[PDB]
Amino acid sequence: AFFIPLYELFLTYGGIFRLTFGPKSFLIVSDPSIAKHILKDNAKAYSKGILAEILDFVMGKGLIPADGEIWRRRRRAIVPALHQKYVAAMISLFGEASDRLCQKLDAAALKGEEVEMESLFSRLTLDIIGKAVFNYDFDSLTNDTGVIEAVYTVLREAEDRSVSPIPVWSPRQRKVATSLKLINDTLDDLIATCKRMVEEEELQFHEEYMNERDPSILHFLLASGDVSSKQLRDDLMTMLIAGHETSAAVLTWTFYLLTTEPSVVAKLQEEVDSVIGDRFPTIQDMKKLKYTTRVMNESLRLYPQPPVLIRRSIDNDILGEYPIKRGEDIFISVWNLHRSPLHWDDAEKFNPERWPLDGPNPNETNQNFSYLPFGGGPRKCIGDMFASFENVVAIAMLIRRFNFQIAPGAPPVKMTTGATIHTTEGLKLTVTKRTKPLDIPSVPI
Ligand code: HEM
Ligand SMILES: CC1=C(/C=C/C(C)=C/C=C/C(C)=C/C=O)C(C)(C)CCC1
Repeated sequence: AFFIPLYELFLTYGGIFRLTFGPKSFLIVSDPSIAKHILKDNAKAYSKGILAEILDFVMGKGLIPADGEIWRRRRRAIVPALHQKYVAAMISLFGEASDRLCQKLDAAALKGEEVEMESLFSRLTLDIIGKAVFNYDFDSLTNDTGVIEAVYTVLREAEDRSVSPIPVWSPRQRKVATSLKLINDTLDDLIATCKRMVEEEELQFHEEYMNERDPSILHFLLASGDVSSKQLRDDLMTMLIAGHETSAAVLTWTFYLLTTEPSVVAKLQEEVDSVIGDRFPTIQDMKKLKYTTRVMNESLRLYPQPPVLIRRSIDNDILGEYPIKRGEDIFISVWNLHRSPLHWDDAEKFNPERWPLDGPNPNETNQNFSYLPFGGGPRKCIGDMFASFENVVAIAMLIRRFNFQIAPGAPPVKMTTGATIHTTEGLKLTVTKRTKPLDIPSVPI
């Protein structure tokens, strides 16, 4: 909840102030022009600062905590893997995995059982990202394994390291090392298997390269003639963490928000029934699911993942009107930017159509850095199309099949400090079926 007090301090003291706690301090930036200066116009004057001390233990030299030449080299190598053909193929994976979740919800609906949606969404996004990135099937939606428990142990340690530098106003360290070893060994097995597959395949590599039997990013990188084993594992681990935690929270907060506005749910149900019905969405459906897209856009506005971006000055600069030297630890409050009453009409209202339904999708450019769901400038998210489609698919397929409501007596929904916005106790919902089992599958065109 660290960003919550920063909001009211922003209202009183403005778009840049120094939050001091004893002999240390952070600069808190909530001004879109200043954010644009740091993230895009003058990014060369900034490092990821504290972000690296948080994530280094698991991401190593991966893209998110990296800076300098190793960042530039790996960025140029990895971005080509997320080409249009790859993203189009991942939409099939999104639908298959979302359908496996629907089967779980359908079983609960038939028994009248309530469901805790945050944990289910975490399993869904873990299953998707493991397959998309390095061709592994966690199947966390169905089972628990030592590999799955290792990932969540590592995730929890990353959460602990995120809260550690933040002011408030062994045996675990051995379990972490064991979990890291199991995941690294697991990745090593996949890398070895994939190299064998690359050596035996007959496919000329091109800019749209994709082996249809193994379309993972790991396979693209290996067939491209890419670096060391440590570096490749770090690259994969970074994308695993990034693509799991973010969308798990986006889906959680999207369905929380849906319970707050029945008229939005009605309009969403109308679109999904009309556009996809019971179908697995395709790439063509991504442009037609316009209201679903806006619901996702508005969820990311109200609950950004992460709610803050972290930088450190490595040179002199000017922020707003204020000169700074190198060494300033800076938190850009995406939360404040997204909820600023100066730049948003009825900023606290869940209103998917605050951007025209038939107009351009909102991004950091056309919102002039008052909206930054995927960051901006050279360090902008590389999975932004991937994740946007992933969440549209999950939302649409679930809303097609079920009605969701806050469960009676459910624990309150409150936020926590972390890399992403988790709830305190989950999102406990009742789930009822919208369609009949004996109805013929409906395929609209
Ligand atoms: C809703 C889902 C997601 C959200 C909200 C999100 C958000 C972000 C943000 C805000 C940044 C910029 C961080 C900074 O500037 O310090 C970022 C970077 C990054 N994200 Fe995403 N992300 C999502 C999903 C994904 C996925 C699915 C992948 C990979 C398949 C991914 C991989 C990355 C990588 C590698 C970077 C580092 C880029 C660089 O520094 O060159 N993310 N993400
Ligand atoms: C950059 C990045 C990530 C890490 C964020 C972290 C580590 C945030 C720390 C936030 C703090 C300290 C908030 C305090 O209120 C993710 C979510 C892994 C993936 C998407 C982009």
